[PDB]
Parts: sequence; structure tokens; C-alpha cells
Amino acid sequence: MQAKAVARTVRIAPRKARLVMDLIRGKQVGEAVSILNLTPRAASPIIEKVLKSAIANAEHNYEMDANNLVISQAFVDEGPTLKRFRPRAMGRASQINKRTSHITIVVSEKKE
Amino acid sequence: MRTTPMANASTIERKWLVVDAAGKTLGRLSSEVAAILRGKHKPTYTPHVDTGDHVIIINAEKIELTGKKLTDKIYYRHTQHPGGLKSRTALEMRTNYPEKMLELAIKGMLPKGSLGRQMFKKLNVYRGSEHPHEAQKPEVYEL
Amino acid sequence: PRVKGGTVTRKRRKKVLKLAKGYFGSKHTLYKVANQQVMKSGNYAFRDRRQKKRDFRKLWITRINAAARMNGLSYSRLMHGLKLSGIEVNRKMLADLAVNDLTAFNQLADAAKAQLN
Amino acid sequence: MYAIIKTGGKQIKVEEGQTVYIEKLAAEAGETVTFEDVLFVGGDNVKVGNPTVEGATVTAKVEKQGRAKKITVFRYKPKKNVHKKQGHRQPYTKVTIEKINA
Amino acid sequence: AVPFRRTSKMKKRLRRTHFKLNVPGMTECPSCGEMKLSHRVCKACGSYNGKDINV
RNA sequence: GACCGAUAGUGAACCAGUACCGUGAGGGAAAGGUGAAAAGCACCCCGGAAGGGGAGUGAAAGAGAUCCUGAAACCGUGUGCCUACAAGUAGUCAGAGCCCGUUAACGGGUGAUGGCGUGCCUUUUGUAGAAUGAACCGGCGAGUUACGAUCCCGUGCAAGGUU
RNA sequence: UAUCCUUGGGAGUCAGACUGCGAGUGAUAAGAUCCGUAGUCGAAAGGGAAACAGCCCAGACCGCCAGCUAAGGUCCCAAAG
RNA sequence: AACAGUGGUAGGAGAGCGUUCUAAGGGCUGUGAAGCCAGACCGGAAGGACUGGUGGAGCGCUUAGAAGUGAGAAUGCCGGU
Repeated sequence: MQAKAVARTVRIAPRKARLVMDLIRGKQVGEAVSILNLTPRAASPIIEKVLKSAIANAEHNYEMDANNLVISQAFVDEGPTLKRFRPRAMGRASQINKRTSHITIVVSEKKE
Repeated sequence: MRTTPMANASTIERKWLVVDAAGKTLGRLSSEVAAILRGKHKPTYTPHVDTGDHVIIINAEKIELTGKKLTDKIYYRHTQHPGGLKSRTALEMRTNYPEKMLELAIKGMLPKGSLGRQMFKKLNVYRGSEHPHEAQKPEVYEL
Repeated sequence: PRVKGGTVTRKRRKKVLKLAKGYFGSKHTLYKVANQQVMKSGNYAFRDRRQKKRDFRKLWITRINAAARMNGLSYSRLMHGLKLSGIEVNRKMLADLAVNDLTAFNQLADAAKAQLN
Repeated sequence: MYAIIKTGGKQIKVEEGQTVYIEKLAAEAGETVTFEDVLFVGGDNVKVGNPTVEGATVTAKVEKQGRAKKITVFRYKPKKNVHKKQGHRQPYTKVTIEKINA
Repeated sequence: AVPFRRTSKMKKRLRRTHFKLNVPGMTECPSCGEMKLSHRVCKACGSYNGKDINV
């Protein structure tokens, strides 16, 4: 059926993650994971991490096959937004947003 | 009722006819051609879905403006480049490129947005001999 | 004796956004701009009900006039000749019968010419 | 058969064996009405000129009264603030022809 | 000159898309069963004109 | 109590004259909800962790510790239709293809052509503006109450009404 | 009588704006200045004038794929000799 | 029945609708009330109401009287974005 995990509250922009997110969709798990592991990008090991736990959970806990999985679909949405002031010049202040976002992934079997 | 006999989008005419512009006054010829291109000729719907008649001229020769304005009706357009306003007189337009003063003279008499200029392009004209068509065996006609 | 708020206001609002539905994602997701679209759509409707009815005249006659010409006759003397032949216009609308049966329109065109000879 | 009938102040084209949207001139539910105000029979014959053909008389089986859906009417007057709304419902009747008696 | 409109989804998307992130030009190296870096030292068998380092 | 229900009712429902601000008296905020019962997840696995993922709990776990019902703006994912030769406050009217489908009118979905359409208030003679105001959505919010005066109109009495 | 008249209860408006007709100023530069009359716009659509508030046709309380018509046209766009 | 109709800003005049509340005659709801979203849903001129889904404990038709009684506008107001 499906292989599943989710990460909640993860410092990474929706915009930033969105790029990498679409690029792993429909892709063979075995290929996607390997790629991500060594890259100069920092969102790569994070989206990877969650993806690997989806595999992990699927096997160990409710029984699935990890040799049949691909990446069904995935998406990324902003979670809460925590505004913080950063003293901006001219007597002002700006609101930097240290984002905490919900990276969602639905792995699944499709080669079973 | 609330509707009436009308054209469908599967209604295709698109007949090809020989016509000449040689010895023709123009605006007598071009106007009546424009009518048929617009879909008016059919007993069925004129603008919503329509097919006109594509017409190919073989011989395009002398046009009559019946005065001194045959050789002195100066045409104009304003096209992007720093030279702007380019002008070409009737006398020299008749000598070379008489195609394009009969082409824009049936576009000027047609309304229509997108589709109208598409069907229009299938109309051709030439001063020598033009009709490679033989698939539809173009029927002779003169207005 | 204090008004409900919420729900009541959202009932009144829903009407506007429903009439303005199907447009964009800025023309009915935004209330104040949705308002503007409803004004247009309603006005358009009412004027065009009368505009369309006059346009049908300016449509059938265009078709007829061309067909008539392919039987050696012009619209002006067609219409006249029909009234001369029986005291019937027979509807310009219903002369759409030149599509359905060509034969009818042909003989009725000759019948028009008859009293004009 | 090609025929034409009077429906009050207008006329409608009518064949035979087909329903038609008509004005209510009284024609409710399952009844039978006729059009002796018929004025064309042919489509291969002519009956113009001849207002009212007496060689024919259409028979119709009344097939329900329907009602046209509401359609927005509105007056906005910009800079004057008017907001008069209406929706035009109005009933109408439907009949089905199936035999044009001679 | 500064924004005069809120900016619809259509405009914003036309801008931010037509281009998208792509994976590096990694090749699949069947001599270690994982991706390597094309014409660069592999991260699991050292492939780039000799193979001898599996780190 | 013909008082109000988390923007209402006192500045302040709640660990508020607190937080926060100026040298200073002083100015002066926001903030309700897991269950009926805590039984707030025994037991296990992966995530360095942050979290989840099975299982169990219980009526309910889309009640699982940041949670009542939780809209809308806002932002992603899947799907039907549609666009790479064109001219627009985006619809309206009318045809037309494709897809779908109504309990009933027998019906919805879309946009390929043709005609037509220049936001609202502010302010008027005229703003569609190159005049005034608005980032957007939601909720919130301005013709009042009392006592005289003058009319209204409903009734009881009416040469009587009234403490 | 979709007239006046009388009484009681609520008004709103005070550059109107624009055009024609008629009298006066410049014996008639000036979005120059005044009135008698009517019209329209104001406040009220649409038709014709390319569109072009106020000229000209005319007044929108609602659907009809019915017809006649005004100003204004009939070679095409812009229905139609 | 016949007969005529002018429905336009400022305003005048006539009826209704929803919202909260108190009242006396009545009635629904855990097998699903209030609130929430979709329906090619029906009935309105308009202001105005039905079924499925979610949700998980209260709700209301008539007859009357009362109001904090219906927002697209003053770099209006508060939260979200």
C-alpha cells in the first residue's frame, strides 16, 4: 500500500524545499536517496532523512517491501511562522521569519 | 423558439476558384470577395462557425482609379524603426508588389479578431500566373 | 438584546461570491473585487436580453439576402414581393427554411418576382 | 412535414413528432389541443400566399407545463448607488406534435 | 516604481517557474551499487582513473 | 438583573496596573477549551534528536499531550477541460468540440470563434482616470436615550377628564 | 379635475451644466458678458454622429429567434438597392 | 371585467424580510442539536430556506412586545496572511 512518515516543525522555507520536493517525485527510492546524501545543498539531507524513516517504519512495523517502493507524491507547506525582530537601520525593526515547516511525503509501492 | 438553423463546426466548404483582378476597378471586386470570406454567402450562420471560399488570382493587372489618382494614391504605414513613416506611391506599387495592395484591401474590408486573419492567409494573388492547385480543381469565375 | 454576529454576515456575503464564482483566484476570493463583478454580470445580462433579440434580425436578413441573390433577387424586393403575393411576411426568422429545404425558398423567391413584373 | 403555426403574436417552425417551447395560451398537463391557425403545410409544396391553410389542422398532445429558470436582472447606477435586483422566472408550456391531420 | 497590485497567482507563477532545480550529473556506478560523481572521484569505490578507495 | 459572553463586560475573565516604555510622577498590552471519567499513549520500532510509525486506551485519538466546533484569506498535491500568431476591470449573448451527468427545468464542466463591455466610493456639469481613500480576508463598528414643545394616529370618558 | 383652492407632517436645492430659438453689449477677439422661450442632461437607457453626457430619434416595470419604423443608410467592415 | 399608465440622484409615502432578546398555545435532538462545507436541490421580485458529508450537545415554527438589530468606504478598527 503505502510507506509513510512525516516531519513537522523543520527549519526550511516552503519555497526552498519546493524545488527539491518535486524533483524526487515519481522517482525510484534507491536512486533518490543516494543522490541527496552528498550534495552542497542543506535541505537535501533533511528531506532524505524523513524519506528513509518512511521506508524504515513501513517495513519493521506493519510489513511492506522496500524493493518495490517509489515516491508516490510529496508536498511542502509552511507550518507556523515565528516572527522575531532584527533591529533594522533607521530606528526601525523588521520581522525575520524563522520558518518551521511541514515536509509531507507519501512513499508507496508501485512496482509490487 | 430560442434557436434557428445554423452552421456546425463540421460544416466545411472551402472551395477554390480562379478569379482575376485584371481590368477590375477594385472595391467592386474586393468588397464582394470580403463578403464571402466573412461567411455571409451561406444560408447558415455567418460569424460563430463559418467557412468561406478561398480564392486564388492568376492575373492581377491594371486597376482603375479613373483620374490622375491611379499614379498618385500614396499609401502609408508607420512601422517600428527610427525612420518611421514609410510611403510608397500607387504607380510603383502597381509595377512591383501589386499583390500587397490587393491583399490589405480585403483585410481592410473584413472585421474579425483571431480566426479571421487565419482564414484570410489562404487567399493568394499574383500578377503572372498563380494556381498550383489541382486537388480541388479551381473553378473559373469572374465578378 | 445583542445581535448574533458571525454566521448572519457570512450568509449575506455568500450570495456575492457565488455570483462571482468561476472567474479567477482574485475575483471571488477577494470580497471587495467580487462585488464589482456582480454589478457587471447583472447589468450585462439585462441589456443583452434586448440587444440579442434585435441582433437576430441583423443576422437572418444577412443570410437570406445572400441566398436570394443566388436566384437573381435582392432582399428589399424579396420581402416586398412576399407581401404582394399573399399578405404574409411569413417571418424573416422562419425563412431559415432556406437551410432545411432549398426547394421551398427557390419557388417562393420566384413568387415574389411575379407581382413585380 | 414542414409546417408553421401561430403561437399568439409570433409563429414557430414545427415539423411533426417533436416537442416545442411555446407561450402559455392554456395547455396544462395531459390534454389535447389543436392548431387550426396553421398556415403552412409543404416543404415540397407552398401555402404562401395563403394565410391560414384549411387543408390542414395540426394536432398536439400537451406534454407538461415547465418554467424557465430565473435570470439576473439588475440596475447598478455608478455614483448614485442603486441596487434594484430581480430574477425573471415566469411559466411557459410545452406541447408535442405527432400528427398533422389533413 | 514599486508594486501597484497585490500580484495574482498567474503572474507570480509565470515568473518563479519555467526553470526548476535538477539533480547533479551523477552516474550510476554498478561497481559499488550507488551513485558516483561523473569524471570525479566516487564516494564509494574511488572511480576516476583507478579504483582503490571505498571511503 | 426582559446584564455581557474571551474584540463583548471594568485598563485588567487568565499568576495585570503584570508585561513593556521614559530620568521621572506616569503611560500601559495581548492571553478561555483533550476527555464525562487522565486512563494524558502499557508494549515496540525507526528518526543523532525534532518527530512520528504500528499497537493498546476509550463512545470519540481527523480527543495523543502546542489539543472543543474550527470558517475565510493564505499555500502546496492529484484529476476533467483549456491554451506556443496575439490585443484584455476577463464577463455577457450566441453558436461549437470534449468530458461528465440531473429528483424534477431535463442538466451541469470548459473555452475555441463573432458582436459588446474602460473598478468602486469621494465628488459632481463631468473621474474610466493623470483628483480623494483602501495589501487582503474574517470578525468589529457610528440615526441615541431621557424630559419639555408641537402634530399624528389607536382607544376610555365624554359636561366631563384627571389626583 | 394625471386642475386650481385651504390646512397639517417631512423635504431637498442655492457655481446648475449644456444646446437651439429671441433681444441687448463687443455696433460684435475672448470655455467675454446678460435676459424672454423651449429642450436635454442633471436624475434617465438605447438608435444615428468612428466613438465623442447634454444635436438628432427617443424615454428602459419583465421574457418572445414576432412585425412596422425614426434619425440615418443600403459595395465590404457597419444589418441593408 | 374593461381602461390608462412616467416607475429617475436628492427626498416623500407603503409594505415586508432576517438577527437578539422576554413572553404564553405548541414542537424537535445524541441512533447526531448549534456551528462548518458542497448539491445539476426547490420554492422569492428581493430581503429571505430543505439533503448528504464533517461535527459532537443542545435547538426552535406561530402570536405579541423590545433592541448593542444587517458595512464596500473618514493612511475606519482588531487578528490572520
